[PDB]
Amino acid sequence: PVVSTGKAWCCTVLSAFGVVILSVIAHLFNTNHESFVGSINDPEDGPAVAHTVYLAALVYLVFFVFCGFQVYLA
Amino acid sequence: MEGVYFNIDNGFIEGVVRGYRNGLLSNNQYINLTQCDTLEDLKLQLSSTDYGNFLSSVSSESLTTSLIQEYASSKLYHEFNYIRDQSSGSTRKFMDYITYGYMIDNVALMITGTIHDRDKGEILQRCHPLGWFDTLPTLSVATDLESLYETVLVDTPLAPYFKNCFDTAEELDDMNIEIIRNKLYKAYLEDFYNFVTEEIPEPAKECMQTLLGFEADRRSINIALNSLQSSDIDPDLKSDLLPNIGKLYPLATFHLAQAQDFEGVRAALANVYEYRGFLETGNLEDHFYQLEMELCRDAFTQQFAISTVWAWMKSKEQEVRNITWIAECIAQNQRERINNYISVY
Amino acid sequence: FSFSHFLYYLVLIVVIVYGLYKLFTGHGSDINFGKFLLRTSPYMWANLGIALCVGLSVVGAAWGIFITGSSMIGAGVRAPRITTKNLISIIFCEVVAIYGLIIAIVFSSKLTVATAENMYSKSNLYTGYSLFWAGITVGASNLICGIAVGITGATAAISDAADSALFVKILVIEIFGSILGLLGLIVGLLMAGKASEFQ
Amino acid sequence: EKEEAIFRSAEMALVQFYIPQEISRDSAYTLGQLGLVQFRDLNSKVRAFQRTFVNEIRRLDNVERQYRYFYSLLKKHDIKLYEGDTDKYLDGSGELYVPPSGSVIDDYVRNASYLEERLIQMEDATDQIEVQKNDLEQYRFILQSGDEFFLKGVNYVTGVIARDKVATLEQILWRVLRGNLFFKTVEIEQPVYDVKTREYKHKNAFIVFSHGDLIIKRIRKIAESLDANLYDVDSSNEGRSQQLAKVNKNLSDLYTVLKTTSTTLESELYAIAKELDSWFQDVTREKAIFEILNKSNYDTNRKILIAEGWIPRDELATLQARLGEMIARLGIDVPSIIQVLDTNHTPPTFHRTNKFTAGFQSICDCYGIAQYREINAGLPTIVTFPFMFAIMFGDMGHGFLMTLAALSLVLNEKKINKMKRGEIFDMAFTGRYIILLMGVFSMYTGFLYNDIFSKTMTIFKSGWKWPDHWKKGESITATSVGTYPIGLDWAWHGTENALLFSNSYKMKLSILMGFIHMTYSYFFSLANHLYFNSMIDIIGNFIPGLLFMQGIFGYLSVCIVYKWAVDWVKDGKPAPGLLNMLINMFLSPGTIDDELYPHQAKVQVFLLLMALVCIPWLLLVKPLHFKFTDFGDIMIHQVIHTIEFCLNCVSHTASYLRLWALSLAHAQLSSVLWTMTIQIAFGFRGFVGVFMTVALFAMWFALTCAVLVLMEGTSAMLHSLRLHWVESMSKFFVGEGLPYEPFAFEYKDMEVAVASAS
Repeated sequence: PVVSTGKAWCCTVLSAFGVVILSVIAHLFNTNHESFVGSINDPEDGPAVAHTVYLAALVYLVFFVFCGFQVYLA
Repeated sequence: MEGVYFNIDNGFIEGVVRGYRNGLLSNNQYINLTQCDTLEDLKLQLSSTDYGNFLSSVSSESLTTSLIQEYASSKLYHEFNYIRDQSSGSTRKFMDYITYGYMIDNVALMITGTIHDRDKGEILQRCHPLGWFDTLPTLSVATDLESLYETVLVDTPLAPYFKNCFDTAEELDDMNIEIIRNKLYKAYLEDFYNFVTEEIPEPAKECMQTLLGFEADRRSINIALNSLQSSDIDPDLKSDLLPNIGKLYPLATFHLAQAQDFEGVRAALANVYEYRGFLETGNLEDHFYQLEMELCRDAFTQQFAISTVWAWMKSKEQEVRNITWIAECIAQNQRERINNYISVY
Repeated sequence: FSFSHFLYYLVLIVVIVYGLYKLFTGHGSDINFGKFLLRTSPYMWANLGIALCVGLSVVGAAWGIFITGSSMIGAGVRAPRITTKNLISIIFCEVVAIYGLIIAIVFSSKLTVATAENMYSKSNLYTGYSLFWAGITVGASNLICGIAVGITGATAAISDAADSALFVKILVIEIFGSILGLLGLIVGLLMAGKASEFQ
Repeated sequence: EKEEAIFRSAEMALVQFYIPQEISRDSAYTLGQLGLVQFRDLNSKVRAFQRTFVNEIRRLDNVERQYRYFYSLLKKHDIKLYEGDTDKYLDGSGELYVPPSGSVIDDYVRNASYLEERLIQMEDATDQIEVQKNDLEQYRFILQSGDEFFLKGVNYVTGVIARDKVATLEQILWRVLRGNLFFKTVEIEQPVYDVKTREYKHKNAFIVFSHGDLIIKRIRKIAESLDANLYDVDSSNEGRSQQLAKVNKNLSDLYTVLKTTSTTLESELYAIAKELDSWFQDVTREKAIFEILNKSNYDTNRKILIAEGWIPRDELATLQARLGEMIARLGIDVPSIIQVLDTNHTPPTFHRTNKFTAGFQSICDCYGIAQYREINAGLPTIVTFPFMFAIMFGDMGHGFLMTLAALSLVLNEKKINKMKRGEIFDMAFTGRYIILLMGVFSMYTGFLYNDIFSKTMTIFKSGWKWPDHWKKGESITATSVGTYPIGLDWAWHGTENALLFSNSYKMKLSILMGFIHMTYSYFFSLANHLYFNSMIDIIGNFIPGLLFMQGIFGYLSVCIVYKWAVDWVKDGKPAPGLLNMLINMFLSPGTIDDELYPHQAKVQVFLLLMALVCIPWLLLVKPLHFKFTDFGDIMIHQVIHTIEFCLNCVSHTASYLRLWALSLAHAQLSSVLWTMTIQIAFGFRGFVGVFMTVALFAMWFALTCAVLVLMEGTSAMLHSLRLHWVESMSKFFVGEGLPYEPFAFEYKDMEVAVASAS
């Protein structure tokens, strides 16, 4: 496996905060918010960049369930 | 001024050695040590000082006068080696120059012990662990000087000091080794005075100049008072044993090199103001120890100076002489002269 | 060989020969220090005053802090109870930089934008001169004050490790040494008192 | 019934004990098993070797010396100590057990004395075999070296020397043999454990070829003077075969003698390693009670020891209720062995701390131990210390991470207080309620500063309105259509003058909070002076000190709050600079640049003149009341108190600008970290950008959790600590005191006692 004591927790905590933060960032790019899309030097397309953040939320969910079972071995 | 650039690499050293100074025994603690009955009482009474728990793990009945000064000196030498490991640049050179003066005494002791056919292992003990230099036990071979300097002494830091020493080419007796020791110590004191003058900053510069001047003056007076005894030395052959520094150099070392009897030495010191109260006394070394302690006390008032590292090192060595003198009187029941310790702090 | 002294002597030779050349040629008024002071922009003098004020105050604070702090850590190996007692020796060295903050806060309110005409007038040149020398005065006074209070703080830490009844009597000297920075602050706020902004 | 003693100190009482000699060794355990008496030294000015009960101390610490020798001998043969974890049969409830009685201690003494000589005569006999084992083990290395090592132009010397000294031998033998030497050396890859010294000592072999009789006898002396082990080796290959068959067969024999000699010593150490810890605890408790009777008087005419001790007065009903039980155990009617004595000494302090005030009290006690019945400093510190932290750490997001790092130590207290921590995790665990309150107040403050991970929230309607239309790139402004209810308005976010408005708010906030904190700390001085009946300290120090700083730096706070309440555009008057009138109040009195309130000119002169009559009214009323009832001990102390009270008003009120500074820098680093790490990945639609935002979020989260929460939360915590040690407690905390620390028993843990001795 992995070291599963200092390396499994270090990835499960990072992935647990990776799902929660990127989900609300993708939600605030889905609806126009004037803080995430309000500047002339800023992403334009709106809910198109919510897709590429939502996929990173799913990748972090994959890491979360993959490293959450590896501490469940003991 | 001096405190602006001193504490960049010598502030921790300064604070640690001032804290070492604060553990010097004052006058009441020697009175409490004097009132002790047996030697276990001396152990309990020293446990309440900054020596505390250093004669732990010995015994209650293996406690001897020799063992007390062995452990009390080993504490001092571990403290010196701790300070020297935290130094760099000029302070490291200053402390190596302190070490060379003990290296010279180890050299003379090893060469003297080789002549009298005794064991190398018993000369390697009682041989002052501060001036060590790893190739020292190799001095127990080849009993003339030209086979000592050309094999093992050229690699030592004592090698520049053998310049005025090659006027004999034979084997060595007790007189020739003392001549070699006096010539080495002359070259050492002159080189260390020259290092202090060109490289140490000012409030430590003047303090180390007057301390090394006192050391040179005491060497001169003892060489003059050990040469009127049962020997015959040419007066220009004795002026090569007196160091060229101090406050009795340019006139009184001319007169001490020609003193034929004891009244020629009293006449030579009669002109110098800090002396000539010394040759009518009890002991003669108890004037030098007292004046050295009054010089070392005055060196602790200068606050941004590495002369403190000297002044601690000579004070603590006086302290180990005092305790032994008390421990030689408690273990032998000789309380008549027990209060003749030397205490300034 | 004293190579920096050789640089100093070369600079002095070139200055003396150049000025003597300009005298003997007949053009000694071409070295015109007064016309340099009218054609140089006042924003240069004001921003050098602000920057050197806060930089020199911080340098003096840091110098005094390591002078007192090295001895305070060294005197605490055998007496560790001197640490929290002698913390105000570091507090006196570190309020030197807060005076530099206060001066940079006061003087930066006067950095307004002037117009192309009415630029090198009497008031604007006055404001540049005043802010430059006021910043230098409070910064140099705070450098000197910080180093002096640091030396006295190191000595007080040694004395507190010796005997605890001595720290009350060596603290008096740090109070005398700290009024120097406050006098520097007062003269800095008074030299730039009548100076307007850059209208 | 039992008082609280967290606002002030507990009330103490000095108690005299008349203890008979036949129950003197017995009652010491009773006063040690209840740890609430602090004894005081009645045999002062008596030398330590002249006190009574010193032979018992010598016997018991001889036993402790021998037990430290046993523990040191459990090294070099890795045998674990027993460590009986039943810490219950001695300490716990009931606070009253039975001690070992006389003959058990003597069995300990003569058992430890009998067993030391046993282990010395078994440990020296084992150690003498190793020095004749390593010699033959390294001489076996010489005899297997081939033929080229023993052949190059008796005519050679052979041996093993340390690797430090190979260059020294080769240099010395070059200078002796005049450059005609044939030195040769081969290394040894494993370290050879020596007993003379106690290191590992990489060694290697050497061989030196020379033909002669004086030359061989001098090379031999040079080699053995550098601690080389020299050997005699035959020249023929059959000679090395005979010596390898003769010197070996002795290594295996000596291995058999090395066992069954290092085995009975091993089993004896296994016997000692069990229940060494209980022996150590019993011996140290015996020496602990003999060091308490050592500081009490003893009569000769009557059989009575006399001791004094400090006790909290609410627990005088417990010494009687336990010493009655001790007398009822072994019936001897004794005449009233407790008497409450009146005194004029300084009693100890003793605040009770109950697990939530404990870390805050440990923070305030690092500065000093309070005076007896003084106002405690650790009671206001419960709220002000995590709230001055919060202003410097104003982020809604980072406070969430700090609460989550605090609740993973509070929700499992029982698992952690029965394990070893280790000097960083120990301070993390004992200060967990501090971190909890700091995180919660950081949530509140960052809600008011209106930023979460350097982004705003937008949870109300703004008080600013943009114009109806504009061209793309025009510097428009807002129109101020109302005010915003809670916090900063979210319409200040980008705006290109956010640091122009946002730090005039944050500079005045720091001055107001610092003024209110110092004027709340300063009334504790009045509350102390009104408790200790010190009505000259009110009229001599409090009233001029109050009218000094309220007439200068409280006027500034009234001017800050009043300027916010006036509409300076609807009225048609220019808004004055508060800093300008603050400077011109002292440096140019009388004049006013812009009038703030209609009679401002008379009030400035009155408040300047009032603050200058407080300089003779301080430093002069307090000493003269001493003289007319000067001395130098009062006058010079009062001069220092006056020129230190003044010049700390301005310095202490300017020291609170770090609240503004650390907050501004925290917000600026958290804003630059967002726009440099996670903002880059928002312009990468595609397949590479899904991987790009994962790595960039990982880097962002690692830097915002390591650099931005931890080592800026540590900086912001030690500047709130300074404001309590210096700017708050220089107004009410008088300083030096005496800590409580009663005589109790505790577990001793031998490894913290063997390294602590030598």
